[PDB]
Amino acid sequence: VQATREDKFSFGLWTVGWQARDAFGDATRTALDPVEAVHKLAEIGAYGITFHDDDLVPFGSDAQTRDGIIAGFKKALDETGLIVPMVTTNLFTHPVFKDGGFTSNDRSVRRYAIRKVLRQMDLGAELGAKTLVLWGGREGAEYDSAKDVSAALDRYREALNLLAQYSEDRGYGLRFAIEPKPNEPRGDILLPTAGHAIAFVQELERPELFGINPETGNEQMSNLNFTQGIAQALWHKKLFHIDLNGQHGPKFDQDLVFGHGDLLNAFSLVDLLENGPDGAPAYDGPRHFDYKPSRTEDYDGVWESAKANIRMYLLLKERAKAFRADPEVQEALAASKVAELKTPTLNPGEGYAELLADRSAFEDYDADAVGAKGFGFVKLNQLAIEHLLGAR
Amino acid sequence: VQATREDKFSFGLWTVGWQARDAFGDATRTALDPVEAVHKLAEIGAYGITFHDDDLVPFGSDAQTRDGIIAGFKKALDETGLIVPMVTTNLFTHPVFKDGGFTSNDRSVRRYAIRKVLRQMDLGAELGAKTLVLWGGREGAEYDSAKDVSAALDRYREALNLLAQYSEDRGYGLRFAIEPKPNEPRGDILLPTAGHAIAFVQELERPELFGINPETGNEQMSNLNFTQGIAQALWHKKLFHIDLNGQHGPKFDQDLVFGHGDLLNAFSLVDLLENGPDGAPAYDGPRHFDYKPSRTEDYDGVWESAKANIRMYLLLKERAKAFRADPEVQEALAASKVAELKTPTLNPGEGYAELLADRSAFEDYDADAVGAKGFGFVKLNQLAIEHLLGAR
Amino acid sequence: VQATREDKFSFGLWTVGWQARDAFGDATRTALDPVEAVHKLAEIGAYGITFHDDDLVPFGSDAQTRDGIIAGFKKALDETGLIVPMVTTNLFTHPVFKDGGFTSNDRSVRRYAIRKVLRQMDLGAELGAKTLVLWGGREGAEYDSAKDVSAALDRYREALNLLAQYSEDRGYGLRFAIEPKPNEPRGDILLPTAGHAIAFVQELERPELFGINPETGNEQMSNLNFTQGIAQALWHKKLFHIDLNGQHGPKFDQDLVFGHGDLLNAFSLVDLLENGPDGAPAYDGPRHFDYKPSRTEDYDGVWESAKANIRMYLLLKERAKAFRADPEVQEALAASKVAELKTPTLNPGEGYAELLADRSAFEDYDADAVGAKGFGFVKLNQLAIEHLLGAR
Amino acid sequence: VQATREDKFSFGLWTVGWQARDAFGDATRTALDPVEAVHKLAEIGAYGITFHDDDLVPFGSDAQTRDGIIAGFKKALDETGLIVPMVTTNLFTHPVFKDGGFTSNDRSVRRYAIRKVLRQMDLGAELGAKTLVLWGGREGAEYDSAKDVSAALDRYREALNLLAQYSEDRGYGLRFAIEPKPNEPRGDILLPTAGHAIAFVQELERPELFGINPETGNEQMSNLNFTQGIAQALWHKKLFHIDLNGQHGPKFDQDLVFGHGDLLNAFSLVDLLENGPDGAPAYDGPRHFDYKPSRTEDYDGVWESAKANIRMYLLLKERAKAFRADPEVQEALAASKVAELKTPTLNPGEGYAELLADRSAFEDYDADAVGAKGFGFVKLNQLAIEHLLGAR
Repeated sequence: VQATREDKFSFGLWTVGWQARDAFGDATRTALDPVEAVHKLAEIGAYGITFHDDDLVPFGSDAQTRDGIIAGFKKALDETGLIVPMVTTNLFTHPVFKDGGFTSNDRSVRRYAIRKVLRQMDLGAELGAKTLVLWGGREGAEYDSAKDVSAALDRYREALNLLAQYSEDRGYGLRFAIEPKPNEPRGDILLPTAGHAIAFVQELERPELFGINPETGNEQMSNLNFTQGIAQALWHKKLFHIDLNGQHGPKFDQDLVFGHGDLLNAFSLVDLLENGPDGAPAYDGPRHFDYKPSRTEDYDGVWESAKANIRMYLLLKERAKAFRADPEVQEALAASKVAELKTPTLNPGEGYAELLADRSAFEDYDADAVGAKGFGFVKLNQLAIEHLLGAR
Repeated sequence: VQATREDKFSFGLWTVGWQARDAFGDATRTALDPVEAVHKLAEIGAYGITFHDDDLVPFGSDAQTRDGIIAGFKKALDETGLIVPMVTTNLFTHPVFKDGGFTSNDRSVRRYAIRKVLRQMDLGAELGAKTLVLWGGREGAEYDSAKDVSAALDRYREALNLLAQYSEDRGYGLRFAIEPKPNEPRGDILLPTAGHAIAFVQELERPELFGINPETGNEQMSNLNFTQGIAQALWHKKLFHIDLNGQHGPKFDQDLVFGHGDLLNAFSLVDLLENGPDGAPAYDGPRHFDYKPSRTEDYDGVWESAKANIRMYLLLKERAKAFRADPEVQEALAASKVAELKTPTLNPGEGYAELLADRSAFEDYDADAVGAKGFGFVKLNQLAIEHLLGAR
Repeated sequence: VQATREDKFSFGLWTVGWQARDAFGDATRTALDPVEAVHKLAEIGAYGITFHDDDLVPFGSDAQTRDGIIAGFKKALDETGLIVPMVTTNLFTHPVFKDGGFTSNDRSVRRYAIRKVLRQMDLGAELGAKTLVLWGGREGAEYDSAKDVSAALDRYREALNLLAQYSEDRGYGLRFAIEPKPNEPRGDILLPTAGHAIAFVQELERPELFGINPETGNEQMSNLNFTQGIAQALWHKKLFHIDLNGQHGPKFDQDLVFGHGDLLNAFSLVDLLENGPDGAPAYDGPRHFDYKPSRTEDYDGVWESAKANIRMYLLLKERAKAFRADPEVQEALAASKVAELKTPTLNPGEGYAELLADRSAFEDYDADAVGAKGFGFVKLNQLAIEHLLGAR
Repeated sequence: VQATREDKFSFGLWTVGWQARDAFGDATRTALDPVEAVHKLAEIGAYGITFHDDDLVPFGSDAQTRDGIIAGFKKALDETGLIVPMVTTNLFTHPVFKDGGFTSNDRSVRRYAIRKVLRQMDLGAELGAKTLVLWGGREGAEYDSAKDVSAALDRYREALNLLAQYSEDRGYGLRFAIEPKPNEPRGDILLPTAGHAIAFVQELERPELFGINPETGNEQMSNLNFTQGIAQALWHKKLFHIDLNGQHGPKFDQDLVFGHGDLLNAFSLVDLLENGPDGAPAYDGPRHFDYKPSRTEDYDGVWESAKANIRMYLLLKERAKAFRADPEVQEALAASKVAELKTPTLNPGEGYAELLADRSAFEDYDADAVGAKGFGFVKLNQLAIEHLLGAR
């Protein structure tokens, strides 16, 4: 197939730009020029590009240089037609953030982190970004006695309340997406799962401005079901953005191409995002790839890997649709009673009083006869997989 | 040390009563009489007992049978002075619940599940229970296409709203605690972590009546930090109850005695619960042990294991107290700046305008100098362990 | 694609016959009759059936009874043309085995464990079985001080040496396949991975007679690469049998249909076993499915799930073949230097003296230049996945 | 407690010397001078130091520089009395090793990797090192089709056989210790566990010169029982060296201080190594710490953490000793029949025929009566923890 701008494939500058310096070895690739990145991505089908402040403008650049870079960057976007759907801030690389940005034990670091983000909010607003992604990679601890979690949640809230205030007053119209991750680089990161992140956002001052940006690999690092967590996020209406990549369970963060880790879960995820209610997708934001071309690769492997993300999503999309359109699948869904879950448990107007009065729901209920009937889930799963293998 | 009623140690009838039939073998113990369990627990210092409907009254008992069991039960409670602080319903054993209780794809099962629960609420209210724990062990899936999560969450919510209604109408004054679990017995369970359950609870009709009942091993099954998720539950004010046990990371549910799994996390958990703000505990509900005496033990090992739970908690509490009263630990805490997180990041009355104006927060911030200061976290962790080891 | 006797699909009596009684619920299916199972399996294309002693002949059947069952069984075999490639012994269900069979702390259980196996050996011999699978599910511990590992290995060895002695004296011609598992039912099981089992076997008296029976799911419970461990087993020539099934990382043992868990690894595994050395398979034994039909299924679901196992294998085989025959794959394999690994590092007749004299292997070696060339591994991976999805 | 040279505590130069540049941030500490490291370690009680070739001599130093550095290092050891018990080679940092050293698909890289190691073997021999540790960190893959595991194992073997040939011919008398790791930095590493490494070594030409160097966190990254694994290594007599550190289950490689991760396992481990047969340790080599001072620390934090390792080991030893010495433990050990596993299952000269003729081992055996006696394991376990906690 071919990607269109309507597919909304976006990529971070730090993805195809990863030089491949890992925890145990030096970079295997030279630095990628941002203008070139814009051009290359435009060519493979991306509709947008994203970046951390520090990906674009080197940490500690004078005003002149910074200005210079931005203006060149704006031209490339101009020329190519790419947009900046989201921007983010680096609060994890510099040594000053070793104990965190917003929740550093050190108060002067917290104040500096806020300043660094306000500044990226301005650049973001100016480039037309709609979302501010917040990844607290250094928020957490290696040792339990070293971090007061309650105080850290207070300080986290205190910094987000301010960012919302500022954006609303400046009229930027940004939405904020918190990105949860269980560990790496901290032994334990605060807001470890999509769940913890949604519960937190609900405690903010203007909760309607906050949602989450879950990443496939992050939830899998804890062995959780990504598709199911995204279905919960959509139920809550907090799916503000999504980071797509691959991972092979609980181990270091692999950042593989989307669908190169848990293939069965990548299939069910594409199905959930696209075969939404009223035919239409359940999710309309950017399909953003936050992955890394393997360290064994050169620049050709880099563009190859960029294209693989797109091809994986589109091949899966194609099979998810065929799946839903199959009459045999339709028959299996019916036998499994998948849609019966959508009909309320109670008849319209029934409350506990009427339920209590229904002998058929308890006193005369034959739990044994009901318990003997199978749901046909295995057959239903086998049909999904045969669709994924292109065997039907 | 010795447990007092003020310690509020409680046990489920199903813990000391587990006959040890596992997934690969037959029971190794004969059944425990509930009256005998009441007497034995009182004797080791428990203040309360809890139970699933089916633990006390065999599934399908006629009303005469059920009434007799209940009356002998109440007499035992009376005579020993033990109370019933929480009650729960078995929605996982019978074959009828193979696809869940409240979220089974089968509508009639959903209606029966609610009636089973209503009946237990009446019995709980008559025994004086203040909490109803809800463990949706069968709510979930083994295959992604078998379960519509969104419909499932709608059905879950629909059942819970009715229960709150009935309780409030009957004046039962119950609080509801959802217990999260990532998997086992379903491949993937809905509301997998304390975070997911808290975010869900926030969407109910009367959220104030709902909180969570997190279990030590449950979060460890996902390799998450239990103390840190409890800290967040406390921040939201949703810690309605707690299940204490041991686990060795991601593997089947072990249900070891509390402290026999991740000792260091057990230590920091006891510190958090008891050394709360204002001298006083941060949590005041029951300290409930939801564990299982190992399959290798006989009834002597069963009572030894019940006593081990209480001993473990009291020993850790003693060491947590000494930890905080150490002037050396206090000095390490000050050097690591733990308490400085409790100080707002913004000055009183400062807003973004004033922050933007503070050049010390950015323009004149020496990131590099701050970045080089150590936090002394290792040293702090070392003192903590020396206290646990009784080396200090 | 249809199954042939040449495909060698075998199933354990206990897979399709699993009543779905789990750690938290009652059985949802009635007992399956063995003659019936033989007939049904013959029908779906299985070439063979396997069983634990206790799956066929109920624990404690008198000789008359036992004798009667075997005769019926043999007749069913006869009629369908099904063979018994392997037999095993249940050393895990009965309470006497709660601390192990061969390595129980109790000397009398150890003695009984050996007698139980000798007896099963005679029956296997009688039915023509070639392999004796030994799954030490109860060998291990929940607490480190409870089991002397060293002594346990001595006793595991002592027992196996005796079995081989007996087999050899009697002329049975059996091969012994140890089955590794990291945990469940025990907190930790002795010989936890394929590696630990191979290393152990190398220490017995007649090692040539011993190998392993690795199970997909068991390696995945530790997050290990199953394909990669099978490659190493093949390298040692110790792959005596294989148990195929599915799993979703580290959590309780799921026993899904082969390919329903880690699909990508299921693909690379079939490629490994079938696209062997000549053109021929690298593995010639039974393709044994050790799975469980999900608890939500009735007998229709059971037969569906049996068929699904065969279907997944044949579908993956078909795509593995196509992958290797693609000229584009050939090209990608050439660019990745896969085959270059098969060429010895040293030239024929070269030793350390010659290597040390080669200035080009070090002194004049341009590591920087070599380190800049890509291996093109992502692209190769992408072609593999496209073959899997029937996209090529 | 005080460390003595008889304690044999060693530290890698790369441990205390780790500049804290992780996968997400820049170094937070300046470079440590080898000579200074030697003086500091000597001072905290270490008896020896280890290093990777590239830790002491910057990759690419001329012989003049190289020589100068060796000379000074040699002086420092001289003055302090420290020895170099082990040396290793860096076959993972430089980009040339992106696909491995010994198993790179590129033949030239393989030749180069051997030369790099021969050279390090020379320096090791000159400094009196007895063990060459081989950590194949880059041997493995991210994708299944990229690496022929069989070919890889052949090439790993080819390289190792040459190394033993050389050492034996030069009369260096070195022992080779393969260090297993499941993942990080490759998606999956060859020889993922202590078990796989032991099985592989048994296939070399001179197997008696080869053993393993297992690392605490490496086995815990797969959620394996480190103590049980060491016990097996000891049974095989392949425990040639050991790397001690801490980890919190399956997540990135943390490298915490020894005992700061799974504390209960750290305890059973010291008990295993120290309370060997007849009072004497079961292990005689270096007690080597391969850990990292947390990124949040400064040089103060660094020295602290170095001492914490010694401290932890000595506190644990002390409690392990007391545990075993407690007549109450002694009594619980007896009741749990731990030592009964040491008695052969078979009587002296007893074979299959005498066992088959013994009615008490089967025919007349009361499995039900034996199946009901408890092992008293929870109680023994609770006694161990109370010793650890200093409460006994």
